[PDB]
Amino acid sequence: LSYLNETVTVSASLESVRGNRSLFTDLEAENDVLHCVAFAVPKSSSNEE
Amino acid sequence: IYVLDYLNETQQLTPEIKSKAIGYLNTGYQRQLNYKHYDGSYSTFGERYGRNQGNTWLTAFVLKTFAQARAYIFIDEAHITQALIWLSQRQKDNGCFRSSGSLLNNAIKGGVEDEVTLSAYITIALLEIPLTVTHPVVRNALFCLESA
Amino acid sequence: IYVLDYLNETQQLTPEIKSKAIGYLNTGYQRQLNYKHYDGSYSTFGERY
Ligand SMILES: *[C@@H]1O[C@H](CO)[C@@H](O[C@@H]2O[C@H](CO)[C@@H](O[C@@H]3O[C@H](CO)[C@@H](O)[C@H](O)[C@@H]3O)[C@H](O)[C@H]2NC(C)=O)[C@H](O)[C@H]1NC(C)=O
Ligand SMILES: *[C@@H]1O[C@H](CO)[C@@H](O)[C@H](O)[C@H]1NC(C)=O
Repeated sequence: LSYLNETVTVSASLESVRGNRSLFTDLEAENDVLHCVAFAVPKSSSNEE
Repeated sequence: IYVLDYLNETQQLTPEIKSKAIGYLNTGYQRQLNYKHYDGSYSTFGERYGRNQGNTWLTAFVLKTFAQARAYIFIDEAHITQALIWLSQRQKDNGCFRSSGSLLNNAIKGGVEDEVTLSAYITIALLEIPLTVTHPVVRNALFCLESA
Repeated sequence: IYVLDYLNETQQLTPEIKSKAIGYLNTGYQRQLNYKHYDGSYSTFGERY
């Protein structure tokens, strides 16, 4: 990110493909720094969704 | 599907018209298999090749019929699932659906093809799925709905 | 179908196996239906003539 109004939050949100499940999470936003979130996921019902 | 439901809901029933419609629904189901893509979606001609893409409107008509003739009898899920991944891809962050048209004729669709009702009928048949009323996707839809 | 019942008795199943084999049932059902005789018997080439 960079440039004008780091009053921001980027996100890698997660809503799946059938039924209902999610992995919502938040990520900051300051200018021109490559601060890399390390989110994660747990298992599911079916193998390879 | 909705004639059978009309008879079933009004208690206007009879079994071997169900066997009749079973021959019907099977041959038509696999007929749709004759013209899909292995990504999943559905256009006019389709199978044996990749020189084509699906259709919002028609694949919605398809999948409404999927869900309801599913709602009486056995289905398999992975196919229509990948069809959902397709529809999921194909709309803006904040704007509406795209009528990626590879259709057949002019008045098959009784709707007059507004982008408005294009995108609406897609999302709200997608809601007529056994699916949420919560997904971000349909929220983007609802954004387009307020817009529309 | 024969191994399907085999699985159902041997007890070792993985059900989406059978969902896609239900696909196999109805698709072979109908792609065989599109080749029968008008009477009920079957030939090799048949339909549309
Ligand atoms: C007419 O409408 C019904 C929905 O009311 C369609 O679904 C069928 O509904 C019956 C119950 O009236 C189901 O029987 C039930 O099955 C479950 C297991 O899935 C079992 O736990 C219950 O005890 C009960 O036996 C039936 O499964 C279901 N579909 C069928 C008949 O296979 C019905 O399909 C409609 N018929 C038509 C097409 O006119
Ligand atoms: C999804 O929404 C349904 C609504 O009934 C709820 O029951 C279910 O727990 C939700 N699933 C998750 C884990 O998001």
